[PDB]
Amino acid sequence: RLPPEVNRILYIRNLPYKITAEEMYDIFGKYGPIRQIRVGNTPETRGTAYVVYEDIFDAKNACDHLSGFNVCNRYLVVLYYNANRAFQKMDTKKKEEQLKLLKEKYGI
Amino acid sequence: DLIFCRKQAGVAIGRLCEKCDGKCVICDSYVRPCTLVRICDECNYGSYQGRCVICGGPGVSDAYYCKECTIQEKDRDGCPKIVNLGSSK
Amino acid sequence: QSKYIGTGHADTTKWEWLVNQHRDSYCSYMGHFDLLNYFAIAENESKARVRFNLMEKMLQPCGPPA
Amino acid sequence: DPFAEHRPPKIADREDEYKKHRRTMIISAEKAKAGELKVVNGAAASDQTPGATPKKLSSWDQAETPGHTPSLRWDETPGRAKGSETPGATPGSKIWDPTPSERDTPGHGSGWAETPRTDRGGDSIGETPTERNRPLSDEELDAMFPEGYKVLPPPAGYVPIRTPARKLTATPTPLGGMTGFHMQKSVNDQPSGLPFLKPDDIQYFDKLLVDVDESEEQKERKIMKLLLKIKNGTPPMRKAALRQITDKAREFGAGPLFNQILPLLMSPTLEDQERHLLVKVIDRILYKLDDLVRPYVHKILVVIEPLLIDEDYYARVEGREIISNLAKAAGLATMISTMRPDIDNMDEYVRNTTARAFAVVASALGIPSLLPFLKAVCKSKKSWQARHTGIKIVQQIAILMGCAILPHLRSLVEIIEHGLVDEQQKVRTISALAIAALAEAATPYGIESFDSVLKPLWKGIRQHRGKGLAAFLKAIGYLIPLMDAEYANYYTREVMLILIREFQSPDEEMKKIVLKVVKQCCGTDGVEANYIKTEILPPFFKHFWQHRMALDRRNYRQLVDTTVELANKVGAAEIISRIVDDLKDEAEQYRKMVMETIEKIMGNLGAADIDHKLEEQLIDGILYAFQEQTTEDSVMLNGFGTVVNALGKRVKPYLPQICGTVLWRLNNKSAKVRQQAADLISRTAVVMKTCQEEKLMGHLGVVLYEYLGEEYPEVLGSILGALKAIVNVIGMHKMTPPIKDLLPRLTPILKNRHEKVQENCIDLVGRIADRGAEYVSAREWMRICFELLELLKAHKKAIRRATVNTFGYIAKAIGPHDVLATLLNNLKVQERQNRVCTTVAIAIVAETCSPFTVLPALMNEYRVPELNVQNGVLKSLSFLFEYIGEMGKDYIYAVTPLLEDALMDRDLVHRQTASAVVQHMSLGVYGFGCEDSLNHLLNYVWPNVFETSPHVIQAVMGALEGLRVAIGPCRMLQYCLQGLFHPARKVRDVYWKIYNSIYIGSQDALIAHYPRIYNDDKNTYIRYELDYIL
RNA sequence: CGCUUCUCGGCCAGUGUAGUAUCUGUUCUUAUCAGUUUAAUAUCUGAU
RNA sequence: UUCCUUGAUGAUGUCAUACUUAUCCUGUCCCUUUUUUUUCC
Repeated sequence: RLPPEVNRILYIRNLPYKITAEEMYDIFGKYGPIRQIRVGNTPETRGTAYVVYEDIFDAKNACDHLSGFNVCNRYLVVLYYNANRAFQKMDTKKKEEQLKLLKEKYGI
Repeated sequence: DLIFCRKQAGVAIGRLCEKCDGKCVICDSYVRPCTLVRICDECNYGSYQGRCVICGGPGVSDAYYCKECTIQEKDRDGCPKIVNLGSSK
Repeated sequence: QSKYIGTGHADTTKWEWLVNQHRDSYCSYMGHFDLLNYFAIAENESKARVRFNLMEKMLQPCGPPA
Repeated sequence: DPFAEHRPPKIADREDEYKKHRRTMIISAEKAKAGELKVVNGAAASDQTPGATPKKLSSWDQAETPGHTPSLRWDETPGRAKGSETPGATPGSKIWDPTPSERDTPGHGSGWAETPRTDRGGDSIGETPTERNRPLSDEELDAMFPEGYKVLPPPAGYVPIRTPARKLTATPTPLGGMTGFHMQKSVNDQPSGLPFLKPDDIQYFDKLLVDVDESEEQKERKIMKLLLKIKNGTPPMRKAALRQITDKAREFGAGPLFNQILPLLMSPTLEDQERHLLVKVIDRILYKLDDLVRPYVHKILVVIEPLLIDEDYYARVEGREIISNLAKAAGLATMISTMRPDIDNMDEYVRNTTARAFAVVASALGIPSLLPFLKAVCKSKKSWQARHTGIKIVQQIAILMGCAILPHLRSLVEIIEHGLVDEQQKVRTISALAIAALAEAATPYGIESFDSVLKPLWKGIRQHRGKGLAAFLKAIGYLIPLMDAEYANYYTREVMLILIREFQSPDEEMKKIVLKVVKQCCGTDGVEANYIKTEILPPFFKHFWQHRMALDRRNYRQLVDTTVELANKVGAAEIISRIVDDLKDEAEQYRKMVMETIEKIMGNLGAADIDHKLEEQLIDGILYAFQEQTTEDSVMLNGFGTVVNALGKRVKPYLPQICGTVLWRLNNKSAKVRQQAADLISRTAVVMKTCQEEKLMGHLGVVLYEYLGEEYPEVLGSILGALKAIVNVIGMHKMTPPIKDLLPRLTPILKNRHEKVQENCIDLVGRIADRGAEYVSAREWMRICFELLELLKAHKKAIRRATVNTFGYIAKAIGPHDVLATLLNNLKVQERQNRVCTTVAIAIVAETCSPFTVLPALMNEYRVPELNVQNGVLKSLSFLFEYIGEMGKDYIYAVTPLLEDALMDRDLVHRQTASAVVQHMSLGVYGFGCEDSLNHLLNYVWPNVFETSPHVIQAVMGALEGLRVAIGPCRMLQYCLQGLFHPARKVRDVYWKIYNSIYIGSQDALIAHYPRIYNDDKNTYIRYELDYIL
């Protein structure tokens, strides 16, 4: 019962440049536990933020009600974040240690 | 994107569709048909049996060359079976 | 054009252009029966020794490159 | 939603569940033996990779011949660093013992991935003995987000409530709340912007929500949103922006680009068009960048390869085009070293596609380049999945390269045999399948190359159950045509059994197969007629001819074919006899099928066989079908036409019933069906004639004549058509609506705007104004002229085509001066009008009475100051000489001075078009002796040589080529000497391009015309021969 | 309904692919040398 | 023996308008058909 494209990430915009993690964490806090957040602190990305939850259906409830929701005088653009794309700045890796670990304790 | 195959010139008579029908192939023209078209069955085979030497439809006739391209002797170069520079199908 | 020999380009060296026209001179001389016979008469040999000689001089003419 | 209605008829998804992983894709000499123990050792150190080692040793069998290129290919596959080390050490041990007688990283990441899936799947294997939602790490999170974001904390009390959130998501999901509004100098207009941004796309073009300058790279990214002007906006924007990016190729470099496309060519919401365009950008920049794309290549295919698997054909052909352009564009060893690891990738999809990739890259770089690689793969002993792939590869190679596979056939096969015996099934399956495809390109040939294949195959045939079984057939069937009908004889006789027993399966893969087989088995010269008549037919018509089949597409065709060939053998009446009775079965597609089948058969075999009674059943049928047509379709119509034209005067008793229906239908039934019956007349004209049923010709002539007042276009069109074909049978002076009535009756129609009308009309008018043409008093004609003239607004070619040819026909009827004077009316002030086809009138006209008349009018009319009509007259000469040929030996003089003026500038166009005149003249005159002048003109031509303007140049190339044949080389070459070595580049560029064009033709002539050239120190440039004097 | 007489009226702003041409606006003639570059310039690349 | 105004380019700009290819405006669907072999006198 869900469209496949939407993901635990949301792109979130129309923010002020004063605005508070306190406000943020609270408001978004409704739908579910926050995996974490990012805020564009940079010359371009000042004004926008990413939000990610421990579940999608969390976020679903989010983009549902928070759609066009208000803060200050602004309306927040509320979008399911794309993915893939430019990440590979971070190389795939970090297996070896870990998968040896599951290899070890559980022996499995 | 659209250019010749120029594979070797066999004995296979050329085949043209409705659309292309009048055209002397390289001079693009209707003028003075005289002499006849040959292409490689490599170019011309199977689903290409009687296929257009241009568009990919069934051949209803046989391209004749102009005289213009004749005295400039171009008809004797590699077989003018146009390949889209994707595959030929 | 490229796979058709004797093609030039603007980087064409003196030497190459001339060696070209040498060779082509030759496949003409093998070609045109008479012209050949002409040579044969002048410098006295066989027709053959002519053609043979020529087909020696084919790769060389002018001598080594630069 | 309604917007979801009219927006969905914009675009649409098209795709299966299966193809939707796409969303999941995240972006990017016995000591030769014991030697193999060595090589294996050292590389294994530098674990376990197989087909590498095999691409290495796979250079053995050319023995003595292996070289540097080993370092090339291997150089990419391993890190080009270790490369030198190894292949150097090898070349040493090889020469000696010859006497004395990121990539690696990447694969590491793969073996990672599946080791992981093993850990989890096993965790629910012992957990079941006990996805996208999988939790995340901060190392992982930073990589996914681009650069340039802070993570936060609001508070450990804040993030504590967050930690409390879930537990308090159920907890405070069940607790108190509701929300209350209260009844009671704004600002902040958000900038959402520059042609337009869909809502979703914000995510990409977000940085065009900022408005700044002074940032440098970021000014290149922020300038590359020129895309959006590609993706959305107006057509002209798309155009201009598009070039602006093309010439900016070299500059920004691939890296930034593909960084900024592949998101979009990945866009979950992408269109059709937007897709296709963004492909266009990928090709176009790939005409440029070559060495550049290397690091991006895989990072391209990942998007593209899905293109291969598309419902849209034109999609595919684009895809292939660019995968070549890439693969050839990049290097071979690039392509390989790139694309191993997708072979063993868990998903069958990515394999599948990965093959078709290798198919394409192979069409690019030739098989034999790539063989030792493949041949390595199919001998990979790690796992089969590869081999399943590598074999597939063989196939799609087969399909693509097709008829050209021929030479390496033997090698390819020599790969694939080692499959058929395999323990795993699929590998058998696919394998054989390939053999099939091969043979289907090997038609007919290379039989014994397949040779060593058979004897398993035949045996395999026996023992099988299932899809594989019929596959092996798919092969054998495509073999048999390749055998000797004595050997083929035997082997055939074995198969036709299993074929029998197998008609009946429910499998459709099956029925396709066994079907196409019969085409071949009993599709043979060396097979006996009766035998088919007995064993096969009755089954055949039984199980196959059924309504399952024809509803599907392919099966429809393949069927028709097959049945046809059983006709080509056992005769006609046999088949047709059994399927006649089904024209009267209700459902269409079925009927359509029987109908076309018959049509062909009496196409090939001829009517002559058919008996009588059966025939009554035909025509009764072919009406009964024809009377009920869901759409109007060519099928029943043609199928009929052929029926009649085959039956010839056997047909005659049947007319009255025909033409009876022809009329009855013709009327009513409201107009949609009308055009059909009309055509029906169109095609059966000839039959109504020779039999001499004239009362019929009274009927048709006149009653059609009435409809010509019909207002629907799509009737009137077919109506005229009928008239035309009616004219081609009964001559003019016997026409029952005698032309005087008719031809004017047509005349006013020519406004009709709608297509099919303008076509059949001008066609008709043409025939009649050609043939009779006396019947109609001149005045009427000149009305026709002044009506034709604007038929030259036709979007279409064919209309203008016959249009012109008519213009001529009447121009004959009357006489020239006027009709060109009238054509001469088109003017330079407009343009689109009298664009050229009019000129073509001036030409054809100028033939059809002695042009020797017309020139002075024309020439003089180049005086007029209006520029574009000037150039018009120039082309007039162009087509003019092209159409006259020899005759030019006269009026040449007339034009020559004019060519001098026009050829001297006003503007380019003068020089372009005029020069073309020089061409067609220069050919036409050939070798009658008028050169002198043509030499003269050559001058005023010559300087034009230099320009970038593509039309001007390819024009000039036209000129000098022709002029060569007219003047001869020697003169030409005497313009082209000085140019060759001229210091500058610019000139040498060209004078070379010319001298080539001179050179290829008439190379044989030249020899004479190379001048003497003084011999230097190291060399002799004087050809001493010619000076031998007797 | 037919015939006769009288009165009135009628007719002889299409679309798509490739490509060139031509105006105007804006910036530079401005310090030396070293490399790239050009037919030669120009242009581009460094430091006082 | 004691003296005027001027021409021109090149480069960078998404302004403007003419125009060129018998281009283009209808052809066109056909081997994408992919799965851990598994259709019973």
